[PDB]
Amino acid sequence: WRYYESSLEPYPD
Amino acid sequence: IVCHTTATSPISAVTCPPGENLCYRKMWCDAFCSSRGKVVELGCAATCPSKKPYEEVTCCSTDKCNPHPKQRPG
Repeated sequence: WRYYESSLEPYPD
Repeated sequence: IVCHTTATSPISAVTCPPGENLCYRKMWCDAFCSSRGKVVELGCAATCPSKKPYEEVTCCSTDKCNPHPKQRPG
C-alpha cells in the first residue's frame, strides 16, 4: 500500500 | 542518512543501513489524476535507477529530501 498525492493517508490496493 | 518511507502504516523516516545513501519519491496519477491522481511513494536507495514516463521516481542525495509533495509543514 502507499499514499496518493491528493492526501497523506495510507491507501491499500 | 535518513529518508522518508511510506511502506509502514503511517509515513515516517529512518536511517538507511550501510547500503543506501539516497532517497526516492515515486509519483504517478492513480486512476483519479483529477481527484486522487499521482500516487506518492517513499523509500531509500543507493542510486537513481531508470524510470518510465508514467511511474517516475525522483532520487535525491540529502536527508529528509523525499517528503510528500503535499506533506503538512512544521
